[PDB]
Amino acid sequence: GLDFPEYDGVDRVINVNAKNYKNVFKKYEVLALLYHEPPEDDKASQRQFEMEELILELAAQVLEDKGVGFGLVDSEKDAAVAKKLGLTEVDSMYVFKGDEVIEYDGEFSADTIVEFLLDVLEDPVELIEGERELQAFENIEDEIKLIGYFKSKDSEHYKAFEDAAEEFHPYIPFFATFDSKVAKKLTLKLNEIDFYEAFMEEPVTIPGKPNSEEEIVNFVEEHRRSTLRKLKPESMYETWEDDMDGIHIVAFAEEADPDGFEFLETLKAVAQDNTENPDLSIIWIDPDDFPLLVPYWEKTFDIDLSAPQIGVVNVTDADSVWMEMDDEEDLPSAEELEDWLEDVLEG
Amino acid sequence: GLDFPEYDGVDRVINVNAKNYKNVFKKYEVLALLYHEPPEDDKASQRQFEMEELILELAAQVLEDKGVGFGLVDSEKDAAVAKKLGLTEVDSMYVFKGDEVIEYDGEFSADTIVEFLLDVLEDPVELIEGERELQAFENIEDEIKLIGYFKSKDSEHYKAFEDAAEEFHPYIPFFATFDSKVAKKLTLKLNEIDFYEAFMEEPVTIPGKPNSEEEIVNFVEEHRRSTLRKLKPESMYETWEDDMDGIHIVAFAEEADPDGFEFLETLKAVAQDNTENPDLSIIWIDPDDFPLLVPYWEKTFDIDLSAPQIGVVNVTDADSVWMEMDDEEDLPSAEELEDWLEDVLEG
Ligand SMILES: [Ca+2]
Ligand SMILES: [Ca+2]
Ligand SMILES: [Ca+2]
Ligand SMILES: [Ca+2]
Repeated sequence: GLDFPEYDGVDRVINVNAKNYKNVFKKYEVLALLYHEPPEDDKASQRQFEMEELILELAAQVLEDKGVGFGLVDSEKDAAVAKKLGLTEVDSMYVFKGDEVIEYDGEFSADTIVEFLLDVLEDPVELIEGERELQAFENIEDEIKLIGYFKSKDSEHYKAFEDAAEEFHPYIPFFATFDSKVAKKLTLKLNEIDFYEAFMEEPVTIPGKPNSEEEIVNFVEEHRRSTLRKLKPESMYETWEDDMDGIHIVAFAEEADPDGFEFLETLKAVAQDNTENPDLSIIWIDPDDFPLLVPYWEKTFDIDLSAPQIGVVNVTDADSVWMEMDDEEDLPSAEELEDWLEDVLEG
Repeated sequence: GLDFPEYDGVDRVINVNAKNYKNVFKKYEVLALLYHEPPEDDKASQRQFEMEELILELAAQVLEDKGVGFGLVDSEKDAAVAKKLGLTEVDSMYVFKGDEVIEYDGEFSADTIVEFLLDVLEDPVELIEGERELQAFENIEDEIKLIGYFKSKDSEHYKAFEDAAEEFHPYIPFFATFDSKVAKKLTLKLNEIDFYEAFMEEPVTIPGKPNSEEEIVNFVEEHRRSTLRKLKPESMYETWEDDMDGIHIVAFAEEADPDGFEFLETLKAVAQDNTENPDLSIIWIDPDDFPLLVPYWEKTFDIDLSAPQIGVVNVTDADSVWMEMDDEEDLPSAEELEDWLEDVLEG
């Protein structure tokens, strides 16, 4: 209360080993384990890990009362514990809530770790009982949204829905309603599951009742990638891996600046036209959400980010081309984007 | 380019002393100096500073090509250099661009340090030559905006305006136009300076030409505090110090959630009514902008932050009272806020 919140220097991150990993597991609600190889002998690698340890130490302090634990499993000194716990990807964070395990693959900053783990602490299903709560659903525009209308929470169909909610927690939100009155506002019947793709006004309905736990999974697996995706720090690396033939379409637009405000809606219209093109993965990167990568992007691509930008980035060749633009000239329309997209299939 | 941006472990922060501080100064465009007392003998204080050093080390890596340097002046081993450089506030960061010196007093995270220093690297005066650029000015709603219409940049009146711009760089933005056509869109004559208070639609004009360098300062000094202020990480501590008789009015509203979207406009109307009340400092805190302080606020005040909240916080007594609210019930209007403000002057 009165104590101002600062990093107190108290070590909290647990050196997991074969003796305590059980006690540690049965101790915290959610346990975050960083599976790391031993840092090299040199002073620089020691400092890279020195920061990783601290970034976790700051998160361990923030989520102490919230029942979130942090541990470091050494790929060699704790090789046994990692084998049993199913720890494969070295230099990566695994998150354990109940039985489902999460291979965290976002940015490793104390900000993003905590927000992600806070979103892990809540329930997978987020119920709606009011219009003020139903208005929030209608505002979701930046990621994959899912809605399921059930008669009751105790019903068996909704019991397989929460089980199908844990497999994607918390990267894509799963909502559920038990009101028939809102079921008509969403064109959703009883046990009818609607699917909202990211940045898509008109949704896509899923097969009628019944829907098994295995059923709900396989549809998202086919539609996890939206035509347009916002780059989020909690998953910026899994998103960047998911490209089309080593080719990403990337849009630099600040959601706040008016130049970018129309640039996002000009962009979202392009994906509305070519959503029948599964080979089209375009990624919107809010520069206000990645302030540490701004000077590196401006230098790698020779651009100014104060002005919105768009181009094609080759992941395989590590090459990029960027639409030259004039700030005084009018912001190019969606026709000028696909006309410039004609120079994408030329090579 | 191809190298993925990670903290490389290379130490960059300079141990400033009496031998190199001149060479260091004449080396970087902007030099950030952390004036710190020597950490205590114990292992916890050593780790608190261990993180402070790293948070700077990450910023030194990001702004290396951008000509930004970082240094640690020890209040005892570099006591001479601190005396000459005018370093008074211990455990605080000083920023040196040219001759004006900045006592940085925001949050000490690598995110905020870099954005602040990037805003330091640009010019104090941000010129407008287009409508796309003039539309950005009209979108500024969260802080103090200033506009000055001059005939030419080479003019003497605009030369004292850039000199009056450095004294407030970069906490409040100073714009300047040389177009007479936009001067009519802002009700601003030749050498007429208009002042936009934060969250205030109708601005307030400043005395006509001439305006000295000393003149521009003293008006902002009287009007630096807006009736309503957004809590920004780059200055969250200077803002929290600036209270009214140990009393802050604080609003917890997420700018994205629809519940908070109307809660901010309900709030901004209240300040529009009582802007003639200089004793009224209310602070809006975007919970999406301070993710590390969320579990501490929810515990200190016994609230849920998913729902917007407002109350009165006593800085002197370290006490607070919060408007009890129902999520199903309608979001209280601006009349219910001042009616609940009646219970502020009762004690
Ligand atoms: Ca171990
Ligand atoms: Ca699609
Ligand atoms: Ca020294
Ligand atoms: Ca005022």
